[PDB]
Amino acid sequence: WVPPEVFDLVAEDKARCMSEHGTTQAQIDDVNKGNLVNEPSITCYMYCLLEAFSLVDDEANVDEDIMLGLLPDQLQERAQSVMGKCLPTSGSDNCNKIYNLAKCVQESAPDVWFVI
Ligand SMILES: CCCCNS(=O)(=O)c1ccccc1
Ligand code: NA
Repeated sequence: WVPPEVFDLVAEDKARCMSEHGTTQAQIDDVNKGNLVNEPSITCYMYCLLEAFSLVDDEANVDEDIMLGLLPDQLQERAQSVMGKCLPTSGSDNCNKIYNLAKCVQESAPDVWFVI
């Protein structure tokens, strides 16, 4: 559901976050197909990009209002619903907190969790 207008705003941060964490495009494709494992090269990439968009703080606490405001109008109720279930985040470190969030979301509402 991501508009075009994100992808070029995000390009620099996507490239940086991939480089920093060893992330491949194939891993991103895999998450978008609902396949995610607790591998830092992908979990830290998701934290990296959330942080770039100001959607998480230094301990992976989610700014739910900012997150909702980037979703299309017809995804927002369902997104707010799943986030009521899946927040607050918890885990061993920032990457594992986002792994746990992604898992919770994909199990409960699997149109919501898309990774650029
Ligand atoms: C709800 C999905 C969050 C994880 N994906 S994302 O960081 O690429 C992103 C995509 C679109 C809007 C905001 C963040
Ligand atoms: Na890894």
